[PDB]
Amino acid sequence: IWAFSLMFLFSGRGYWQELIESIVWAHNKIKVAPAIQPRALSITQGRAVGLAHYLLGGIGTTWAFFLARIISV
Amino acid sequence: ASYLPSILVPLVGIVFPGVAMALLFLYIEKDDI
Amino acid sequence: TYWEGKAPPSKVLGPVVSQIPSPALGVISLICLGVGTYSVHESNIFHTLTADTINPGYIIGSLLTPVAWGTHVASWIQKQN
Amino acid sequence: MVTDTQVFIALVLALISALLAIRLGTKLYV
Amino acid sequence: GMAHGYLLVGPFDKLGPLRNSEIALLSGFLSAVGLITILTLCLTIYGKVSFQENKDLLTEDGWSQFTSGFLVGAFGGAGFAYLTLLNL
Amino acid sequence: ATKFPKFSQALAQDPTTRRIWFGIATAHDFETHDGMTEEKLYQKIFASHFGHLAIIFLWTSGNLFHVAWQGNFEQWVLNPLKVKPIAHTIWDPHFGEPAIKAFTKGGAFYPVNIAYSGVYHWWYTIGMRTNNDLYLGSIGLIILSGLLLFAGWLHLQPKFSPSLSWFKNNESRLNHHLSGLFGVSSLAWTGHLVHVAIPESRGTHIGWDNFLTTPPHPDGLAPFFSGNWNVYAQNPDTAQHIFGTSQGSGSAILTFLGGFHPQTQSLWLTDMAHHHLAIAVIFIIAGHMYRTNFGIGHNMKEILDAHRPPGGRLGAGHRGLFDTITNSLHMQLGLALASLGVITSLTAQHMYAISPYAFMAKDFTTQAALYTHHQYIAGFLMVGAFAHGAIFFVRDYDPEANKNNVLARMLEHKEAIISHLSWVSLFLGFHTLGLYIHNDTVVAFGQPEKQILVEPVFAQFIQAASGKALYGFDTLLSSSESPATVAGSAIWLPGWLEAINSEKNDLFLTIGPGDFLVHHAIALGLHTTTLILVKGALDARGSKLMPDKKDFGYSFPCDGPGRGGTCDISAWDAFYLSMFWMLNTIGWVTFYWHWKHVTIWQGNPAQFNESSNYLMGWLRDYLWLNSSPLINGYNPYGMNSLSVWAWMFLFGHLVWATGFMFLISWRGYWQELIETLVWAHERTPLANLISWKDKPVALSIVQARLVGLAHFTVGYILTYAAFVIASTAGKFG
Amino acid sequence: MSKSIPFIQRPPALTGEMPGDVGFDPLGMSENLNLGYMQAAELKHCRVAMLAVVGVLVTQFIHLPADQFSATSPLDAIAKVPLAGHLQIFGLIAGLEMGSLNRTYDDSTDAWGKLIQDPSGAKQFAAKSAADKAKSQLQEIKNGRLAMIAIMGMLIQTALFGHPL
Amino acid sequence: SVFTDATEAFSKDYPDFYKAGWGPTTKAERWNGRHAMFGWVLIVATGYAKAHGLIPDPEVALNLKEWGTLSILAGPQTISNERAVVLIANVHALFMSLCAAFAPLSFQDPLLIPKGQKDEPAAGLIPAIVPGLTKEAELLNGRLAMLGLVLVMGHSLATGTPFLNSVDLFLGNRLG
Ligand code: CLA
Ligand code: CLA
Ligand code: CLA
Ligand code: CLA
Ligand code: CLA
Ligand SMILES: CC1=C(C#C/C(C)=C/C=C/C(C)=C/C=C/C=C(C)/C=C/C=C(C)/C=C/[C@@]23O[C@]2(C)C[C@@H](O)CC3(C)C)C(C)(C)C[C@H](O)C1
Ligand SMILES: CC1=C(/C=C/C(C)=C/C=C/C(C)=C/C=C/C=C(C)/C=C/C=C(C)/C=C/C2=C(C)CCCC2(C)C)C(C)(C)CCC1
Ligand SMILES: CC1=C(/C=C/C(C)=C/C=C/C(C)=C/C=C/C=C(C)/C=C/C=C(C)/C=C/C2=C(C)CCCC2(C)C)C(C)(C)CCC1
Ligand SMILES: CC1=C(/C=C/C(C)=C/C=C/C(C)=C/C=C/C=C(C)/C=C/C=C(C)/C=C/C2=C(C)CCCC2(C)C)C(C)(C)CCC1
Ligand SMILES: CC1=C(C/C=C(\C)CCC[C@H](C)CCC[C@H](C)CCCC(C)C)C(=O)c2ccccc2C1=O
Repeated sequence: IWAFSLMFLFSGRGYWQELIESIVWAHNKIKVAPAIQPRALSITQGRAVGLAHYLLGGIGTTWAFFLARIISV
Repeated sequence: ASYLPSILVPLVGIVFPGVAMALLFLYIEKDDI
Repeated sequence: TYWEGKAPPSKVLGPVVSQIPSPALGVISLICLGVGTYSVHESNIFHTLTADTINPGYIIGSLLTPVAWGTHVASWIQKQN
Repeated sequence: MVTDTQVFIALVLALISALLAIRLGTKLYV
Repeated sequence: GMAHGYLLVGPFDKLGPLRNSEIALLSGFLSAVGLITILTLCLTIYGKVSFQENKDLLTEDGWSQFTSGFLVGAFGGAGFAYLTLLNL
Repeated sequence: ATKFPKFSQALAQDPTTRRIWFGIATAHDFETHDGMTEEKLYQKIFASHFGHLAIIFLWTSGNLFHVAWQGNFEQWVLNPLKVKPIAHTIWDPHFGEPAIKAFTKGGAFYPVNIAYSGVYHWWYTIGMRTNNDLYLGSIGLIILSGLLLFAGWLHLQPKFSPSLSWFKNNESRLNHHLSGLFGVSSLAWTGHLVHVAIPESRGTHIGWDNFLTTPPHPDGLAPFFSGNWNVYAQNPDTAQHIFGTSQGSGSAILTFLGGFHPQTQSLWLTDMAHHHLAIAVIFIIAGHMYRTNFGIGHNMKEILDAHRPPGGRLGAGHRGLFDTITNSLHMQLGLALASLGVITSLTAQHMYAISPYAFMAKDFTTQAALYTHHQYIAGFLMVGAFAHGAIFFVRDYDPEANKNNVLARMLEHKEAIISHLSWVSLFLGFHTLGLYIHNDTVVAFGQPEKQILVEPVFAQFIQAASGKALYGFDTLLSSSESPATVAGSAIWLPGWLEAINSEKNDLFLTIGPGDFLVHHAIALGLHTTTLILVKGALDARGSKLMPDKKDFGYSFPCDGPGRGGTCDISAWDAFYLSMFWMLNTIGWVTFYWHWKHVTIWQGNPAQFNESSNYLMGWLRDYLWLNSSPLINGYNPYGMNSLSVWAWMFLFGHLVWATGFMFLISWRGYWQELIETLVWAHERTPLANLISWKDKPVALSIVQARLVGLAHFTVGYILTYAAFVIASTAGKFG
Repeated sequence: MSKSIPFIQRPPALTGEMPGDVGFDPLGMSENLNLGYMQAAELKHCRVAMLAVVGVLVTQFIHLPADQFSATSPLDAIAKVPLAGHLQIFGLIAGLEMGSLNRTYDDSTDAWGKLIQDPSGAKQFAAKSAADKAKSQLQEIKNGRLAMIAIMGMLIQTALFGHPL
Repeated sequence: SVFTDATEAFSKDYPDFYKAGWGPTTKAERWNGRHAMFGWVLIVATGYAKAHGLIPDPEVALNLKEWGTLSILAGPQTISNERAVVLIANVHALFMSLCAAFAPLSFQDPLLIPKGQKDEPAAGLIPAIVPGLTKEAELLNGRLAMLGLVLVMGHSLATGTPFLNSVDLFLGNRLG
């Protein structure tokens, strides 16, 4: 999860919006098209998700490390 | 041979970079040509 | 030399080949294919190739197979018109 | 086992090459 | 320069790699001299870059005189610090 | 003029520190220089290429000189298995006495670095034996570099500058750089191998002073002209041949033995000579294909225009590609970079499996270093190829000149390409990660018997087809009653089979479920990197978000927060994102190679076959386990020769982390901080005297992304190089 | 056309202004190479080759009194003379070439004006009439172009068959 | 002349350095000549000291502990005390040189040409002959000293003898 967060932290919204455009073309070609148009996460949401996953990954890594290092006793 | 490194390493790592950075600093902000 | 339609202009075959009538190219291509296949089969298929079995004639014949393909394509191009 | 003369002539040829590099760069002409 | 030369021998003398050798003070003095030379190079290049188109200190000649004075005073300060520390 | 960067008036007038930074990053973009024309562009590129060749040759001469002057090459050639090759001395005044004593190895009498380049094995194989030979080679290379520098200067003179038509003479360039640069060069190299390398390997000293009177073969060109070329294959070196001595030596100079030399566990020199002779012949013949003011030959424009299938499935075919390729430097640069990257990958893949250099494959550290080095360079070259293709689309593509062209039809159905690439990437990633996590979970619960271990049937089948009689497939060369084996039985099959079926080799390493999963991970990495790069290249000219992207150039920060936000929308941003995936996939490949080879070298390959099916195995048995000799380079108890590698390991970690600083935190925060810094400096006595000449501003958005990526890459490479070298050299595996 | 080769068109780039011109270039190199520099290089090769031929021929019968100057073949001679003398002559030639440098790469001067000139010889040439100037230039070009092949054959014969004859 | 053409070529190539006096300029010639004259004096003094053993002689090598890792040559070897002594005799002059280069005496000749001024006219093959403490005498002696250094070094390198021993061979073999 910590490594996964870097995907949101480093990248920007435009790339993902264009990739979603291509995927939406693929869906439309088969007459599958959600009425709720897909959108790449807003810039602020991209940062928030990256930070949340970064914190979860770090906290969980240290959580497991400490608990397994101090429960083998 | 066995004397050169003492002479050159200081020149290549101190004197050469020092003079090079001095000249580059002079040229970057020369304000003419 | 960009061409549309179903058959390229003869000028694609080059100055020499473009003047050869289709039947001549067809017979030449058949002869070349036969010789090349026969050479490739005589050495390394019907007979194992060794250090002292390298026949220049068979090497030339084997090289003649792509010439056979080119000549058969050229024969078709000449045939369409 | 390269003698000091060999090192010195290598240094001389390197200096000549360095001067040529100086001139080439100058001629690229910023 | 006098202020900053006397000031600079001490750190090299007492915390340099040769601090524990009987030649610590001389190594510190030499390090201070080298650093002073570097700083005077810095001053000269700064003067030649900043003020290019005797007076207030913000001029080519004014800054050149300031730098010469700084070098002389810094070497004086380093030498005086060495002299003082040599017997203490 | 008027400031530092002449080639940019806009940057010259910039009053901030940006002027400096961009002045460095726009130097080599000759196209954008003010008052630049096509002819001057080509001539400047030509001179720059001369300079680069001079740099390469000086680098090589430096390597030769340092090995000759400070190396132990003679001691090494005497006993090449037990002594360690020397790179250069270490004159570091910062060393302490224990460090000087610790880094004294090999020949000794001075601190020294043990060379891991493998240049010792290469030079020994090509026939060099004494420091005098290395010194002469270095002097020759220095003279050659001086000559190239002079030529670069000369071809900038008004009367020697080649005209523009000269550069775009594609036919002659191809003819000469095929028959001459590749073929004649290969002919000369095989001549060297026949005249020097082979006799030197058989104990006979051939040099400039006697190579004109001692023919490489006793018959001496009589069989060559008479047609009895078989003479040159007779009497090869018997298996009981001590390399470098006449003990069990032969006389053949052109053979097709195959396999490996038993004593050196490398390729036969005569096989290399015959190989290069054949390659030279083929290239020389190939170079006579295009016409150059001699009537005969092909005209490539006609070839390209003529290949348009009548079925119409390719539209206008290749019409108009000749003009685009010849007029665009970026397209041909990308093609060359891609081909070079494929070749670099091929060298990495083939040197380890087919050892060309005597006594290599026993110097494990050199092999690992070479493989990792060339794979990383291949990744860089591929990313560069795609980046320059995106640049070509941005500033060199002409949609009117490529109407209904094959290249235009590439953009016509770009959505399909990108969507199917995305599907393949998602499929591979989802399922490979799922299998890895499934194995991790089942093994974690003490039930390893539930793992999904998939046997790589197809790869093992290929190995069997080449003669691997270990999987019991009985197909092609693995079955005696097959046309392939019988046809090849006489020439090279015996040696090749003896080499492949022997497990003391890297030829077709035995593979299992771990190899299967890692290969699918590699496929995921390649497909995802290609997805990123192809999306960048194809959307470089515009998207629904920026239908006029081509007007903003190749590298621009964004298009503002409008209509949803457009961070990292330019093609340069696609390259920047793809660099991370390139690094990740090359890291996967190098981890796989290194761990498999380490387990094989240790003598317990079962460890990999067991622990490579779940990720915890990779984290424990490869990273945690093999880093012990590295992190112990220096401890409170003392230090050893690996201390430098441990320091570089920590340094790479630090640089990698520092890259995150530029990749996560963006400009506005830093600009607002520099505002306060400027205020503080301006309001300080005794410091108001000193004032900046260039106004200090935060790094630009694109510059910041580039610097973060550069730190990321430098740290990544340094840390992995330190790990791969130190672990292998500390455990000799 | 092409006096030298009857069956090839006269090469387009070259025209009679260059002494020794007979329209010989069959490869059409004249259209790609700086003809001023090519002419200067050819003239330098002519003069060096003529000097080498005369030197090897004179040396083949008599020598300087010293024994180490008594080598009979050119290759044995270069092998026998001490390194000091070779370095001395090389230094002389290097000084002359360095002096020639700046003038060689100009473009507003002829080939004869590029290579360093003996002041007496240059003055004699200047005092000469234009027709006689061209006549002497052609004489030099042709004698030297013979001497080049002469010296190449001389050295190859010496290396292969022992003696240059 | 050829020398004039070379100087003009240098001026065109590197106008800034030539303007400041760096490169083939008469100020550089005078400075190098003065340095070479002092250098001949110092080589004579070094020979005399070697003869009389004033230098601590190569028998003694500096201790690593006292003089640190700078004294280290290669690995275990350390710079000889004689080389150190000569280096220090040179360091005195180098410190003097920095002092006088950045803080020149008002009447002293500056190291570099003043911004306004330009380099003095070229002396020529034979500088104007005038005795006494006159600029021409100084320049002539500097040229002579530099040429002498060059050719004595050439002698020592070609024959292989040490430079000091080559100097000894000259004179009347007074020194060593
Ligand atoms: C026979 C004639 C000839 C020859 C030898 C060359 C040679 C060269 N040309 Mg020239 N050129 C020619 C004719 C020729 N050209 C003609 C007729 C034209 C007019 C159209 C040009 C126009 C031209 C231009 C405009 C430019 C060149 C350039 C170059 C250089 C390419 C860079 C390089 O180093 O090559 C690389 C050489 C190799 C042998 C590498 C081969 C590549 C393979 C993949 C490598 C594999 C080798 C091996 C397996 C690896 C193991 C080796 C390892 C152990 C060390 C090269 C020196 C470029 C340059 O740099 O100029 C200085 C350049 O810009 N040429
Ligand atoms: C690119 C090739 C290369 C490289 C990386 C090195 C690297 C090194 N050399 Mg070696 N060297 C080389 C070529 C090279 N050398 C060649 C061709 C010669 C023959 C003249 C030498 C002769 C030499 C001696 C005699 C000594 C070294 C020493 C050293 C070390 C300290 C650096 C130093 O003092 O340089 C000194 C080097 C020079 C004065 C000559 C310059 C070296 C090359 C030719 C410059 C190449 C520049 C390159 C193309 C990039 C230019 C761009 C750059 C300005 C940013 C270092 C390990 C020292 C050592 O062993 O310390 C332990 C030492 O005493 N070098
Ligand atoms: C393969 C390497 C390479 C090559 C061939 C070039 C080629 C060029 N660059 Mg690029 N450049 C490079 C690397 C390279 N660069 C790198 C790494 C950077 C930093 C990111 C830049 C940044 C840069 C800028 C900012 C600019 C160029 C420019 C140029 C042009 C001419 C510059 C020149 O030589 O002027 C003359 C320079 C010199 C004569 C100096 C030569 C250096 C000498 C040889 C150093 C020798 C010192 C020696 C080692 C000392 C040892 C002493 C020891 C004993 C102590 C030319 C197109 C300019 C240009 O043309 O832009 C259009 C320009 O503006 N370059
Ligand atoms: C021989 C091949 C080749 C050639 C001729 C070029 C030439 C060019 N490229 Mg291409 N490129 C190449 C390979 C090549 N590139 C490869 C392999 C890649 C993949 C990484 C790229 C990726 C690429 C991109 C993404 C872009 C270019 C661009 C350009 C142009 C401008 C380059 C410039 O200004 O440099 C500026 C030079 C620098 C900023 C110097 C940076 C050097 C590196 C990053 C720092 C290294 C730090 C060092 C290792 C740290 C030391 C470690 C120590 C501390 C331990 C120029 C036409 C740009 C363009 O717009 O062209 C039109 C552009 O946007 N190129
Ligand atoms: C470990 C880190 C990591 C991971 C897993 C991914 C994963 C992915 N990246 Mg990203 N990326 C990363 C780091 C990472 N990236 C970084 C550091 C960068 C540099 C900025 C990028 C840059 C990047 C780009 C530019 C692109 C990708 C693409 C992809 C996809 C590749 C195809 C694939 O594997 O599909 C499989 C998907 C996965 C393996 C993701 C994990 C899915 C899990 C297993 C499902 C879990 C569901 C579960 C119920 C969640 C419950 C939550 C609940 C408890 C709250 C995938 C979504 C490409 C893409 O979008 O392809 C379509 C693409 O274009 N990435
Ligand atoms: C400091 C010191 C000492 C000292 C000292 C010093 C400073 C000594 C200095 C000596 C010095 C500085 C000696 C320079 C010679 C230059 C020569 C001979 C140049 C010839 C140049 C020639 C022949 C140039 C020829 C050309 O240019 C021509 C004519 C035209 C061009 O087209 C072609 C070329 C380029 C080829 C001690 C005591 C010795 C040691 C002690 O430790 C401390
Ligand atoms: C009190 C205090 C403080 C501060 C302090 C300080 C800051 C000090 C400083 C000090 C210093 C900063 C000092 C200095 C000194 C100096 C000196 C003392 C100098 C001297 C000099 C000299 C002596 C010189 C000489 C010379 C010269 C000029 C040159 C050469 C010659 C001679 C040698 C003669 C405070 C309040 C904060 C806090 C508490 C404590
Ligand atoms: C961006 C861009 C670009 C680029 C692109 C690229 C970069 C591509 C790549 C591509 C690639 C990178 C490709 C690859 C390929 C490969 C291949 C094609 C291979 C093949 C192989 C084969 C075909 C076969 C082989 C074999 C044989 C012979 C038989 C048996 C088997 C084997 C394997 C052995 C350009 C510049 C153009 C421009 C436009 C855009
Ligand atoms: C300041 C001083 C001083 C003074 C100094 C001086 C002034 C010096 C000088 C010096 C010098 C002044 C030196 C010189 C030298 C020289 C030489 C050493 C020479 C040589 C020569 C030669 C070698 C020659 C050769 C030749 C011949 C033989 C003939 C001619 C030609 C020729 C060239 C070939 C005193 C004492 C007070 C003290 C302190 C310091
Ligand atoms: C990947 C990525 C996307 C694309 C990501 C998207 C569209 C999120 C997709 C979420 C899916 C559709 C929901 C299901 C996800 C999991 C299966 C479980 C739910 C997780 C939480 C939502 C509860 C951005 O839009 C983006 C924008 C700005 C900066 C960085 C990025 C960025 O990195």
